[PDB]
Amino acid sequence: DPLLPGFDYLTLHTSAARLRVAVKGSGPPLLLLHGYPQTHLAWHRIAPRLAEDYSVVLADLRGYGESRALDEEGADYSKAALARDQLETMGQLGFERFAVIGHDRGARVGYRLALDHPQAVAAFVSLDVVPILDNWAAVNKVFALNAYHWFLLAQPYDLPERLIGADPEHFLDYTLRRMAQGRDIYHPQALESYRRAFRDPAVRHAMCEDYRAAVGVDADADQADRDAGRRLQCPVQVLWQERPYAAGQHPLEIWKTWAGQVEGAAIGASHMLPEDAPDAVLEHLLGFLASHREAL
Amino acid sequence: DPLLPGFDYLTLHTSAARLRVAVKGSGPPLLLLHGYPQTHLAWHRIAPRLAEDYSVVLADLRGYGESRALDEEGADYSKAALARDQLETMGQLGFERFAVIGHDRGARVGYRLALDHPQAVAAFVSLDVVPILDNWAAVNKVFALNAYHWFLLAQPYDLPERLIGADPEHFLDYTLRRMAQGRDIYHPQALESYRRAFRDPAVRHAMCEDYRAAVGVDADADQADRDAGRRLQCPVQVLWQERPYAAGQHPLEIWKTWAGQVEGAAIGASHMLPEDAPDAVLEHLLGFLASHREAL
Ligand SMILES: [Cl-]
Ligand SMILES: [Cl-]
Repeated sequence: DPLLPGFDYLTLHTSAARLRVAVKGSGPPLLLLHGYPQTHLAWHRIAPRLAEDYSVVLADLRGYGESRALDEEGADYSKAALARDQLETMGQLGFERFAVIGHDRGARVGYRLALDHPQAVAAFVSLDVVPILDNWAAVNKVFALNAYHWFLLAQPYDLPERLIGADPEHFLDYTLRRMAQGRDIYHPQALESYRRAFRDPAVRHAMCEDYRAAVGVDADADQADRDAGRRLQCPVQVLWQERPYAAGQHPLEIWKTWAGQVEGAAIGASHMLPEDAPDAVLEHLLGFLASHREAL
Repeated sequence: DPLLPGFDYLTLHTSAARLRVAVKGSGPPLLLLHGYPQTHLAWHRIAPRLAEDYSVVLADLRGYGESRALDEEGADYSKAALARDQLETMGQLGFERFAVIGHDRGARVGYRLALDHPQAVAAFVSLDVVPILDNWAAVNKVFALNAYHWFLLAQPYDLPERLIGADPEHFLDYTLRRMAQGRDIYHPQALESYRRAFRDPAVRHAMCEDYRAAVGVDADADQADRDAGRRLQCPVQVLWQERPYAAGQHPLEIWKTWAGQVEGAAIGASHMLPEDAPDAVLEHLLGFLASHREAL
């Protein structure tokens, strides 16, 4: 089967970025946002099916893949900035209000977009992500061992850039295998795209900047919303990895503290839901989008 | 001033290691144990003064500096194994019972030695270290950011070896500056010795193995002692960095849960007490050793 058949590849010029986007379909708009260390190609098992019924927009996050900040010295890689990129992207394409489906860092862009710009987000789906404020509250020995890179990549410039940049393909391949729990989920051609992006020192730097923002400004934004009692205003679906969750850490429970309309389900796969469990994800997504068709 | 004037450099052949040792003095024996990413030369501002009144033994920990495990494929780098190296070292030199002064990883060797072999340890001094069990209980977001390397270096073989090995001098120099809080504390000739050790891939691997053991077997040993109610049997002194401590985390408080005879003081310096605050350390050490002369 070919990758993203019928998708039209665009480069959008926005106020602060040059963004790679791929689009297909007609009907209500959906924006799909990948995570780390990937690109929009992570959606290749999901996006074709959705494009049969919806307007589907796939984007590389600022700094990832083929998307770049225009300021290559000191750009803002906070989730708030990347959320504004999404508003500009969808606006240019003709959409002022749209559903957002995110995985990993893209879910973090997505919920920040929903909180900051509730008029723009019709529905939100998180694939195996809860807000960073909740993650930081969960840090203990096992968390920090499991997610050591959250701490490495957030160290001050240029410590992690120097380490991860020495043998970029080794580190990329190690990371993808680990995130997949050793499962054979990566299409060899999607892999080459992830590899080429990671060989670019600007991409690696942007990734570090994402992780620095997660520690700092992104967490501060989440706290300000929590302080204000601000919640997502749209229907929310969370699809999470089947694993044990400590008290207070179950993703459905967490999302119910951030939104009044929440549903979800466990999926028996790795964290890499788009590539590992696309049929299960599709079944849940299609049902959610159909059930909230009025919201769209 | 010359480095370690009058110290006699030896290589000891023990059951499991070839150990670099430097000795000077006469009288009651003291064993001084450096930490990461250093060698016995870290004691150069302290050991000469002590050798005026005591038998002073400086050792490179197994795998650090010029000390090596005989098994270079699968050696044991647990604190228990390095504690046995100390028993063999001091025994070969003519001492069955001795005081131990440790800094950083060497304090961790030291307290494990005192717990496992209480008949051998007359007195114990910890420079800015508490037991690893207590450290792990303290892990939160800020701990993991500050001490990110505790999590990096404990990742499975050969992830951290690959990262830290790419540009060893960059990583060593970064780490030393950070641990010193930017203070100009490293004698340029001691530095060259730390650098040469870190350029050896076997040393870097042994360091990773230390950090892996800290997560695993070392913590398990501490828990077994806590479960058994086993405490250090000798007088203990702890000299700690002056900084705020959360409830339960003050080093004097912690050591009092591990030993019935504890004293200590705060020192206004970085974590690198031997090099940063040698006069303050000496004043406290000399008074402690003199006050417990009978124990010796
Ligand atoms: Cl994530
Ligand atoms: Cl330590």
